[PDB]
Amino acid sequence: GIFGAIAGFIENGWEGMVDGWYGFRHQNSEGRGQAADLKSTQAAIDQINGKLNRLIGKTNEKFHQIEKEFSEVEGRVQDLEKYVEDTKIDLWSYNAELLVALENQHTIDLTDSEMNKLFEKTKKQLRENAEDMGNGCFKIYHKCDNACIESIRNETYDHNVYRDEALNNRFQ
Amino acid sequence: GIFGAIAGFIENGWEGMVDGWYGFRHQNSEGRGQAADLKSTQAAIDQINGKLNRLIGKTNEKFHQIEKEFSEVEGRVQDLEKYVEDTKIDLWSYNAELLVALENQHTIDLTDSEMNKLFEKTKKQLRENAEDMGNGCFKIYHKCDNACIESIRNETYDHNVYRDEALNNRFQ
Amino acid sequence: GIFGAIAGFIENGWEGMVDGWYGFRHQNSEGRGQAADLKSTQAAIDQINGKLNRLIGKTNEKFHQIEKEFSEVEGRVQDLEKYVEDTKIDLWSYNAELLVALENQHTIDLTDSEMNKLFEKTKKQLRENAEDMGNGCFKIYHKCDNACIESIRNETYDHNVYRDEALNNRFQ
Amino acid sequence: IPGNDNSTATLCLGHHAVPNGTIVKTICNDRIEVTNATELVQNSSIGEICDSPHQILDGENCTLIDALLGDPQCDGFQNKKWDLFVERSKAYSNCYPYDVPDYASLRSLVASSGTLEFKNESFNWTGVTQNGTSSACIRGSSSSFFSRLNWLTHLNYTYPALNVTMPNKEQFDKLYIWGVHHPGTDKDQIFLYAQSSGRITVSTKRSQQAVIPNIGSRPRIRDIPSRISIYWTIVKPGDILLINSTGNLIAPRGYFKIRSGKSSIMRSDAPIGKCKSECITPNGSIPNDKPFQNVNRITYGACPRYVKHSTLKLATGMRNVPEKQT
Amino acid sequence: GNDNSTATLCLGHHAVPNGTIVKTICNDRIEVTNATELVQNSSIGEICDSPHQILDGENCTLIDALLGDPQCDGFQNKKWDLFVERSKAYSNCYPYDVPDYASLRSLVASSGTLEFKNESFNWTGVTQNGTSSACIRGSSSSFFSRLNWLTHLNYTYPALNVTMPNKEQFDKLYIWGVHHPGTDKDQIFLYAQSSGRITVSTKRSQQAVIPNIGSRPRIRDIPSRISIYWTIVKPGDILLINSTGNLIAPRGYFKIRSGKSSIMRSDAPIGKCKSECITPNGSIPNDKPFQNVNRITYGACPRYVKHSTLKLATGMRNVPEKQT
Amino acid sequence: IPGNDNSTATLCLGHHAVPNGTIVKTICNDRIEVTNATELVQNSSIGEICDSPHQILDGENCTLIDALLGDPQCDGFQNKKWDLFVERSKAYSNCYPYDVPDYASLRSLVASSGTLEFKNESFNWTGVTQNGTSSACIRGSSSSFFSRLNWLTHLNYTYPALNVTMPNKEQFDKLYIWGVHHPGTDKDQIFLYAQSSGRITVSTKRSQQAVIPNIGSRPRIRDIPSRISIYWTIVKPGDILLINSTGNLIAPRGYFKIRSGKSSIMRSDAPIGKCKSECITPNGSIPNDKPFQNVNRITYGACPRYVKHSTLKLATGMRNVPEKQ
Ligand SMILES: *[C@@H]1O[C@H](CO)[C@@H](O[C@@H]2O[C@H](CO)[C@@H](O[C@@H]3O[C@H](CO)[C@@H](O)[C@H](O)[C@@H]3O)[C@H](O)[C@H]2NC(C)=O)[C@H](O)[C@H]1NC(C)=O
Ligand SMILES: *[C@@H]1O[C@H](CO)[C@@H](O[C@@H]2O[C@H](CO)[C@@H](O[C@@H]3O[C@H](CO)[C@@H](O)[C@H](O)[C@@H]3O)[C@H](O)[C@H]2NC(C)=O)[C@H](O)[C@H]1NC(C)=O
Ligand SMILES: *[C@@H]1O[C@H](CO)[C@@H](O[C@@H]2O[C@H](CO)[C@@H](O[C@@H]3O[C@H](CO)[C@@H](O)[C@H](O)[C@@H]3O)[C@H](O)[C@H]2NC(C)=O)[C@H](O)[C@H]1NC(C)=O
Ligand SMILES: *[C@@H]1O[C@H](CO)[C@@H](O[C@@H]2O[C@H](CO)[C@@H](O[C@@H]3O[C@H](CO)[C@@H](O)[C@H](O)[C@@H]3O)[C@H](O)[C@H]2NC(C)=O)[C@H](O)[C@H]1NC(C)=O
Ligand SMILES: *[C@@H]1O[C@H](CO)[C@@H](O[C@@H]2O[C@H](CO)[C@@H](O[C@@H]3O[C@H](CO)[C@@H](O)[C@H](O)[C@@H]3O)[C@H](O)[C@H]2NC(C)=O)[C@H](O)[C@H]1NC(C)=O
Ligand SMILES: *[C@@H]1O[C@H](CO)[C@@H](O[C@@H]2O[C@H](CO)[C@@H](O[C@@H]3O[C@H](CO)[C@@H](O)[C@H](O)[C@@H]3O)[C@H](O)[C@H]2NC(C)=O)[C@H](O)[C@H]1NC(C)=O
Ligand SMILES: *[C@@H]1O[C@H](CO)[C@@H](O[C@@H]2O[C@H](CO)[C@@H](O[C@@H]3O[C@H](CO)[C@@H](O)[C@H](O)[C@@H]3O)[C@H](O)[C@H]2NC(C)=O)[C@H](O)[C@H]1NC(C)=O
Ligand SMILES: *[C@@H]1O[C@H](CO)[C@@H](O[C@@H]2O[C@H](CO)[C@@H](O[C@@H]3O[C@H](CO)[C@@H](O)[C@H](O)[C@@H]3O)[C@H](O)[C@H]2NC(C)=O)[C@H](O)[C@H]1NC(C)=O
Ligand SMILES: *[C@@H]1O[C@H](CO)[C@@H](O[C@@H]2O[C@H](CO)[C@@H](O)[C@H](O)[C@H]2NC(C)=O)[C@H](O)[C@H]1NC(C)=O
Ligand SMILES: *[C@@H]1O[C@H](CO)[C@@H](O[C@@H]2O[C@H](CO)[C@@H](O)[C@H](O)[C@H]2NC(C)=O)[C@H](O)[C@H]1NC(C)=O
Ligand SMILES: *[C@@H]1O[C@H](CO)[C@@H](O[C@@H]2O[C@H](CO)[C@@H](O)[C@H](O)[C@H]2NC(C)=O)[C@H](O)[C@H]1NC(C)=O
Ligand SMILES: *[C@@H]1O[C@H](CO)[C@@H](O[C@@H]2O[C@H](CO)[C@@H](O)[C@H](O)[C@H]2NC(C)=O)[C@H](O)[C@H]1NC(C)=O
Ligand SMILES: *[C@@H]1O[C@H](CO)[C@@H](O)[C@H](O)[C@H]1NC(C)=O
Ligand SMILES: *[C@@H]1O[C@H](CO)[C@@H](O)[C@H](O)[C@H]1NC(C)=O
Ligand SMILES: *[C@@H]1O[C@H](CO)[C@@H](O)[C@H](O)[C@H]1NC(C)=O
Ligand SMILES: *[C@@H]1O[C@H](CO)[C@@H](O)[C@H](O)[C@H]1NC(C)=O
Ligand SMILES: *[C@@H]1O[C@H](CO)[C@@H](O)[C@H](O)[C@H]1NC(C)=O
Ligand SMILES: *[C@@H]1O[C@H](CO)[C@@H](O)[C@H](O)[C@H]1NC(C)=O
Ligand SMILES: *[C@@H]1O[C@H](CO)[C@@H](O)[C@H](O)[C@H]1NC(C)=O
Ligand SMILES: *[C@@H]1O[C@H](CO)[C@@H](O)[C@H](O)[C@H]1NC(C)=O
Ligand SMILES: *[C@@H]1O[C@H](CO)[C@@H](O)[C@H](O)[C@H]1NC(C)=O
Repeated sequence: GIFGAIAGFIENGWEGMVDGWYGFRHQNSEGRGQAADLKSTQAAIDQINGKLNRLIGKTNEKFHQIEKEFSEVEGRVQDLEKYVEDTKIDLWSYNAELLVALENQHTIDLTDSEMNKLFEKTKKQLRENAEDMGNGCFKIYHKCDNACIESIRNETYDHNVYRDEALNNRFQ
Repeated sequence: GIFGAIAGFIENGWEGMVDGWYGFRHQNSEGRGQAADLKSTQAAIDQINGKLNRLIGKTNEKFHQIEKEFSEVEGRVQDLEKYVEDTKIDLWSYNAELLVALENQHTIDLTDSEMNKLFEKTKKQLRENAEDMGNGCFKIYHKCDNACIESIRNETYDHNVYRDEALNNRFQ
Repeated sequence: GIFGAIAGFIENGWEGMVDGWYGFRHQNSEGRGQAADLKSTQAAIDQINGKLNRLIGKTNEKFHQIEKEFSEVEGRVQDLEKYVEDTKIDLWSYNAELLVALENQHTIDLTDSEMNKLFEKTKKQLRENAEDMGNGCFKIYHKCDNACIESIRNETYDHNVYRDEALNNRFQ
Repeated sequence: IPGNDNSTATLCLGHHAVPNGTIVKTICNDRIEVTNATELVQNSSIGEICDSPHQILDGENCTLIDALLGDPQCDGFQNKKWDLFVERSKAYSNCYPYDVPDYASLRSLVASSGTLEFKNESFNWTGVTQNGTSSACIRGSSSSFFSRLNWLTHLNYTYPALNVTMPNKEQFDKLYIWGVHHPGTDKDQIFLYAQSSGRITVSTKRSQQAVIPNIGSRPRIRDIPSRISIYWTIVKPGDILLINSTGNLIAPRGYFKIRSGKSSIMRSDAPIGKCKSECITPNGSIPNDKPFQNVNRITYGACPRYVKHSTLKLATGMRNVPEKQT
Repeated sequence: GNDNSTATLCLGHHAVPNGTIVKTICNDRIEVTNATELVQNSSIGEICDSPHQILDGENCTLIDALLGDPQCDGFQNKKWDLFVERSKAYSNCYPYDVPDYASLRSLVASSGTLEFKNESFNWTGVTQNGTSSACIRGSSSSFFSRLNWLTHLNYTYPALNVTMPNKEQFDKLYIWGVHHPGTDKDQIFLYAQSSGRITVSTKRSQQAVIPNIGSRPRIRDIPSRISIYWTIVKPGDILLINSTGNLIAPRGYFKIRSGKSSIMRSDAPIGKCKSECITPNGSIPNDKPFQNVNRITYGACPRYVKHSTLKLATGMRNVPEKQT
Repeated sequence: IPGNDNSTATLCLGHHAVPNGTIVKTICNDRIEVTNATELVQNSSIGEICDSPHQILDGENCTLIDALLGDPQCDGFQNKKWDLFVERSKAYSNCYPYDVPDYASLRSLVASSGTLEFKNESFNWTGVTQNGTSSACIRGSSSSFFSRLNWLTHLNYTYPALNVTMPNKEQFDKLYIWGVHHPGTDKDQIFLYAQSSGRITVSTKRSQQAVIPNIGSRPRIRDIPSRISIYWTIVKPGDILLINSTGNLIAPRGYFKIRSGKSSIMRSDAPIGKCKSECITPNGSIPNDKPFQNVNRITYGACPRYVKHSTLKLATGMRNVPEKQ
């Protein structure tokens, strides 16, 4: 949304992937080597658990309160006790609304930042050997046998050994 | 988060083009042309209508509030009704100041990211046939006319036909 | 949120900076000269100055309040006195803990985005004669002396003067 | 070849900008210029109170309590219903002075009923003079009393101890308004009741409302020394009402219907206009579309929340450059 | 077959077709891949008894158990953490009505104890253990177990001047009443005088009750009525009673101490589980930070809101399947 | 290496860092090191109340009601104006025992006025002997009574029916304080008033108060069993005050002027010192720069709102790198 990762960046979701939140999928002569990156996922699961721990498991200690239901009518004293409880409810009802609305907008922006980081960190490894083709997919312009996907996920890619062949094929 | 939009790649843009909030300005051989992107504007409009509809038209109905004006001094009861009167308004006044402060910041940051999203989407469609000037202008580096504008946006763009032109002009 | 996270992609900074919040470092035959900048301070200190302006210096005053401590027990009139006081404190405590959570998360994201904001600005100025080194550094591929680094801080740099010598060593 | 050399069109950008924008405050800064903004607080009133959605009963220099007791200047208020009762500041009573402990309590609960359906109830009244008349309280250019009360004096020269009751057999609860007379001197005590001492014990199956009629001299209002103290009792559909007297009793002529409703009461002096609006303030009726208000803190209906802040701008655009100053 | 130069790499995020609606600022109908409920809209239907002690109402009112009603004799010397009162409770004994019923109910509920010790007042010239035909215990007449009903001894009434000073380091509570006879003959038959006046005093505060004579609506073939008052005796003070006629003699004191005990009104039965929060609808789990079953609660309980539900997003934007 | 340096210039970026970190709680990553943080709650007090704004009036073994009735110990509070009356737990009354109905009403009404501008006015007392004297109370090493009250005693063996009027000719409110005597013995009442019965009525054109004394035996405090219940009336301008009573009337000496202002009442034990501050608490005084506090809920003046929290921190910087890998 904020980073524009939904409207035209990926353009679709994946339904068959239930073993991870972020993954790498590629197509070549070998096969579909789908794999997941648990390091970026650990940031999201640690954040959402910490937010819940501030909310769940927290109780407020209240023992004695004023009477709320009355079977007999009384003067201004009855009207004040009925009014003061309603003011507590309305303030707590509205504070509950912002305790839901604000964090829902926050968690949408935060998940797109992880997607934006994952998209941008691939560009850092491939300085000039990768350009997006308009649907969230990068073209590599050299061979990507099984050693490539191990380097990308582990962030151990070295561009020096693949520099000469990639630039030669793309230009001339 | 601002992203350096107003003080960066704008440089005191024109006040005109009242058709849309965002658009493109070009100066080709024939002359000048303007075109407002209606899709990006409608995305921000739905956000504002979502914010307004939360507050407007959703008032709460109250009937028999307590007396809030006394022409004569009274004892313990008057000091209690006046106090709950004062502390209720102070909570809402701080609540109202807190409400409009976050929404205005959220509105400004979202609109800045919308211009960044259009900035990103344009440069994704151009692999190496573009070069940013640094103030909101894109160097085309190839021949272009009015046939560009209809093709660049509405899912009918081809980049391979104009690829050969930029290699000769940019590096020589 | 997060943005570059100032950890990972970039690393530990310099602890000796006592005259600024941001700086630059260059490597050449002259030295390792480092200095701060006042350009980013104007967009930075205005946030903190505006943050404490609404809190410090603006306080609602009170003149008369209800009695909150009782040395003797009474009936329903005393129980309502303690009930309205507990509700007032608890709501203010809930707003105070939530407000410092929202402001600090907003403050962290902005100062993390400021480093990311300037990273794109340097990349836009250095169009094709410089490449990202990956570890939070810019690779220049050509000589850039002390007169050269002045144009970077002035945000006015010409690429045509050094385009020829940088391009030949970039591809080789 | 006008210098373009067929190189670039530069594909530059733009934005919407207004040179007369508004100032909107936020977390980061309180002096940010925005292209367009709107106000969430309505600080204006039409000066008139409208009554299209809710039925409003004009005070006409009559408050609620004297309408409940029936002063001769409030004769038109018999058997009328309201959704909101307005009271004028210039209200006055032209009859005998009435006092009541917890005056705001009876004012609040009668207003919440929202009706004045009063039904006359038969009683015995044997050996006691009924239909009391009084000179200073004039109705129709003639001596009279409150419409909903009945001043009881002695018959001949005897005042038998009244032991009367009136069971309730209906579903709706009954509301009674009965007063106790406090004569100025002991001469008035003998002349009107032929008995020096007296006391009233009124009891139901759930509550007792006994009161002693203390005698004394008060400052004169319209040249009388006496005062009247009003008390109210409410009878459930199960139990009954019992009245015992030995002097200084002003028994009611019936019962008042009480029911839950949306009615209320407020003090105002603005005139009544003709429009459609769900909110009523003592200043006047205001539109309720805005979420916040600062017109007044007294509300009825769907009025917005009262905020101390005067202006609350909400941004509807983007940041605007100062223009031609860079 | 695919060429080696046609290598591509794509990125994305997972999605589930079973999306749920989550209300937020942007739109009220945005689908999220997963969400959890933040409010508790359901209850078990009964009150568990394990973290706190709950004393069953058993068709008894708290004031009735305080005075010692014959139908409610099983509540003697019992302590509670949360008293419950049944909505169908009724009493068939001497009719009573107190000034400030909400006051006397609340203060004894705060202490939560009914510890009692017998004090021997110095009575003389009067009779004790006064009984009435309205209340039946063991096929015989009786009265409240904690109030001593005073009648006449011979055709005389002594000038009472009796006191009971306190020297212990805790606060007492003397439940003393006043009796309102129905007829003047009953006034003569019980005290043999025209009228009576009662005044009690401590070092700090004093009370004075003037009983009234008159007919009242008949309840169980008796028109008499009793009104019960109370007083608090601090250490170092003294309670002095001077009265003649219509006096209800207290039989002792009720211990008062600060605590977490309270009172609630419900009709649900009891249960056995580890839940802590108690509502009249029943016990509810505390994992939800909000609840809407009722605004009346006891113990560690979440806040009350009027909203039906509150959905919080725990995932990214959920794109539903492909375009088709 | 000078050889490699010829065409390998580098430009890196970094941010400010500090070796000592501060933990700031927020919605995500509650244990995060922050370069610089500012406190939001002030929990430290000097322990003495500052005097430099509006003057505070010390208790000095005296309370507000005792200063109102004119106790011999409270003679220093005659027509003294304040904006904050402070009370002490060591204050006690030894002149004569008294009790009032609705103590919170009269305590707040006098404290809200904050003025004791007493103005003695003439009356028409006939047939009675004023200025009652009790040996229990000592004023200036001599037996006396309350300075602002009149304990009416009989003349010869006759007590007339008092009917006194008191019109108002000025446009401000007046507070009249009248009490009723409750003797402890039947012999005492017949000796002082020569009448077993007794009834006191005070009436205005808006409200009336009427009470009767309750004769009976009461516990002795400082060799006296009798009591006086204190009652107060408010007379609006244009109203006529009428008092009709037969015995046991504690006649007022005058009236107390009532003003509307910021005067209130507090109870504490902190001493008074010479210092400058705007907020006053029972525990002392604190600066009002911070918008939150946790020291005490009862406050007077410009004070921050009470918060049930140990401390609150606000991050004023970026996340700190853990340093050295
Ligand atoms: C107790 O004292 C009060 C206050 O003085 C007495 O009230 C006053 O009574 C006199 C005699 O009736 C009133 O004077 C009369 O007033 C009107 C004027 O139009 C008229 O009827 C007569 O010409 C005569 O002047 C006087 O107004 C009244 N004072 C007030 C303030 O109303 C009261 O009578 C005394 N009580 C007893 C039992 O005597
Ligand atoms: C409640 O109603 C009963 C109805 O019986 C009242 O009892 C009656 O009260 C009157 C006085 O109000 C008694 O009369 C008195 O009797 C003797 C002998 O004559 C003497 O003390 C007096 O001279 C006077 O006449 C009467 O006997 C008594 N009973 C009956 C059967 O009539 C009772 O007073 C009422 N209570 C109140 C507060 O009004
Ligand atoms: C959507 O997210 C929620 C949490 O926000 C998931 O609910 C949680 O799901 C886990 C799955 O392991 C539950 O743990 C298991 O629950 C039961 C009962 O204890 C039992 O099978 C296991 O012992 C284990 O603990 C967990 O209780 C549950 N949390 C709550 C609060 O219900 C939910 O599964 C997610 N939805 C999907 C479709 O993944
Ligand atoms: C003053 O009026 C009250 C209210 O009417 C009288 O109380 C009523 O007295 C009658 C006669 O004693 C009672 O009727 C009796 O009730 C029972 C029914 O089991 C039984 O003893 C007799 O068969 C007879 O019907 C009646 O219940 C009672 N209460 C009511 C509410 O009517 C009172 O007697 C009157 N006082 C005087 C002094 O006349
Ligand atoms: C407080 O207690 C005292 C006693 O300590 C009570 O005084 C007593 O009052 C009664 C009348 O209520 C007196 O009886 C009368 O005495 C004389 C004897 O010549 C005569 O007038 C009558 O024939 C009658 O018998 C009694 O003597 C008196 N006691 C003493 C010791 O003086 C007082 O009434 C009590 N007050 C209350 C409110 O209970
Ligand atoms: C952490 O940041 C805070 C601000 O959030 C720094 O507080 C700074 O403290 C100084 C010294 O008190 C302030 O200087 C002030 O200047 C004038 C003239 O003297 C006057 O208003 C005060 O007397 C005071 O001296 C300064 O404004 C304030 N803020 C800033 C932004 O510098 C604090 O020093 C920082 N901590 C560290 C360890 O750097
Ligand atoms: C009702 O009983 C109470 C409690 O016993 C009586 O109060 C007590 O009255 C006696 C009267 O002799 C007081 O004793 C005297 O005290 C002082 C001590 O300095 C002195 O004047 C005498 O030497 C004598 O000892 C006693 O202090 C007092 N006790 C209390 C706690 O106040 C009360 O008098 C009785 N009332 C009636 C009407 O009989
Ligand atoms: C209110 O004040 C009036 C006077 O302003 C009081 O009325 C008067 O009361 C006295 C007794 O206190 C009466 O005197 C008695 O009159 C007859 C005939 O002589 C007889 O019973 C006695 O021998 C005695 O003298 C007097 O007549 C009466 N009226 C007047 C006009 O003076 C009234 O008592 C006061 N009320 C209260 C509650 O204080
Ligand atoms: C600022 O924007 C608001 C809406 O956010 C505009 O107000 C609308 O004006 C149109 C007519 O032009 C009406 O139909 C709408 O009902 C208005 N909406 C609201 C919420 O009032 C307003 O005109 C804009 N102002 C400027 C100066 O451009
Ligand atoms: C609405 O009426 C209220 C009073 O009910 C006005 O508030 C007062 O206005 C007067 C002047 O008319 C000021 O002296 C007071 O200070 C105001 N406030 C209070 C609390 O009394 C209010 O101005 C009226 N509003 C409009 C829009 O006319
Ligand atoms: C929880 O209990 C409350 C209190 O009894 C219920 O609220 C009442 O429900 C009855 C059902 O007949 C309605 O007639 C009333 O109008 C409700 N309100 C009041 C104030 O009495 C509530 O429904 C119960 N909730 C659940 C989930 O069982
Ligand atoms: C302020 O003074 C009071 C009174 O001496 C201190 O007393 C505490 O009062 C609270 C309730 O208000 C109790 O829970 C504590 O047990 C009391 N004692 C202590 C030692 O805290 C109070 O501490 C003082 N507050 C400060 C911040 O110093
Ligand atoms: C520009 O750079 C020069 C050095 O080349 C420096 O002295 C100057 O301060 C910079 N800024 C401006 C605004 O000239
Ligand atoms: C008071 O109201 C009555 C009844 O409507 C009316 O006749 C009378 O003129 C009003 N009085 C004034 C002074 O307006
Ligand atoms: C009214 O009371 C008298 C006297 O007690 C009695 O005779 C008569 O029957 C009563 N009348 C009615 C209608 O109740
Ligand atoms: C009226 O009272 C007089 C008093 O003298 C008495 O003689 C007469 O009989 C009474 N008449 C009636 C009808 O009660
Ligand atoms: C009232 O409670 C008692 C004690 O448990 C029981 O014996 C009796 O049956 C109950 N009464 C009714 C009507 O349920
Ligand atoms: C009880 O009081 C009497 C006098 O009424 C006295 O003689 C007796 O000693 C007292 N008894 C006790 C146990 O104090
Ligand atoms: C704070 O910094 C000092 C100075 O570098 C260092 O010695 C000390 O260990 C640091 N404290 C902590 C807790 O790391
Ligand atoms: C007091 O009032 C009486 C009323 O008879 C009058 O004669 C007398 O002069 C008055 N005294 C004073 C001092 O005003
Ligand atoms: C005092 O009263 C007595 C009562 O007998 C009377 O004889 C005497 O004259 C009175 N004295 C004076 C001075 O009024």
